[PDB]
Amino acid sequence: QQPMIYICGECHTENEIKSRDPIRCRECGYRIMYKKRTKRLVVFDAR
Amino acid sequence: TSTYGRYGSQTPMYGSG
Amino acid sequence: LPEELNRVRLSRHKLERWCHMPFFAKTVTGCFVRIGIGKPVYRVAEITGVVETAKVYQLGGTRTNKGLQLRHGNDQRVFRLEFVSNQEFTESEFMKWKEAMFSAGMQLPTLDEINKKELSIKEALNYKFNDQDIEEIVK
Amino acid sequence: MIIPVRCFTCGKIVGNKWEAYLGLLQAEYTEGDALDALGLKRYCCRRMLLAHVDLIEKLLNYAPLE
Ligand SMILES: [Zn+2]
Ligand SMILES: [Zn+2]
Repeated sequence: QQPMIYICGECHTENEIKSRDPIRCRECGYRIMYKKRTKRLVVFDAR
Repeated sequence: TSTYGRYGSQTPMYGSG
Repeated sequence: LPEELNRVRLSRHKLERWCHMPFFAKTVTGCFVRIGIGKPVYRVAEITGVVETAKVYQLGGTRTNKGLQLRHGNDQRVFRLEFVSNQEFTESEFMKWKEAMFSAGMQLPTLDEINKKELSIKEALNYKFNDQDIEEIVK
Repeated sequence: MIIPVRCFTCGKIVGNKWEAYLGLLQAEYTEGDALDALGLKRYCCRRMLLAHVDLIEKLLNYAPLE
């Protein structure tokens, strides 16, 4: 049950955007938004 | 993600105000 | 039964996702809420309609000033969406609500009514925002 | 962009001295005096406090939220 959460452009407010939907923020209303960091095991070697 | 209550977040009353 | 009555109970976490969605007076009108009166006693009330209060208050992250015209048998007054509790209808509160309904003369809603009304919230939750409602929401 | 942790050539820790270097330069001391006041003898470790550019500030100006 993952609705593909996004982060707004300028508001930096979380938004739930699903397929076949416009790409806009829940408030104000912009057209730019980025994704959130994956939940995978991001493990680096301090080399 | 329907209702992540886990109780709650201290619900205020009517007469308390 | 109280368990079957809690299916349509609109908790405080679900109401945060329909603060500006149209058709608010259609899907919400019919469900019951455990409004907190205030000490730990609660009273279930019927949702007659929707009102708008002149006081603006913040509820966690979001903030809404809309009211909720409720009624518990006969005693009616304006309430707010911030006093609603997330607890389920207890046996004592269930019996109190049943007694209040019986005293007020309002016929208890039939089981099929709740069965067909609980699907309204479910179908509204997965509603695709393809129409021109985002503009009104942001406004 | 940010002060390194160790001197590339020597290896001595220099990361824990940028703030002290700025403070000494602000109070009254000059560069040629502050460097040996901090304890930097070799000239290889002295470039880290003279050549380093502090660009992390400009980066922090673009705060994501608020
Ligand atoms: Zn927007
Ligand atoms: Zn060196």
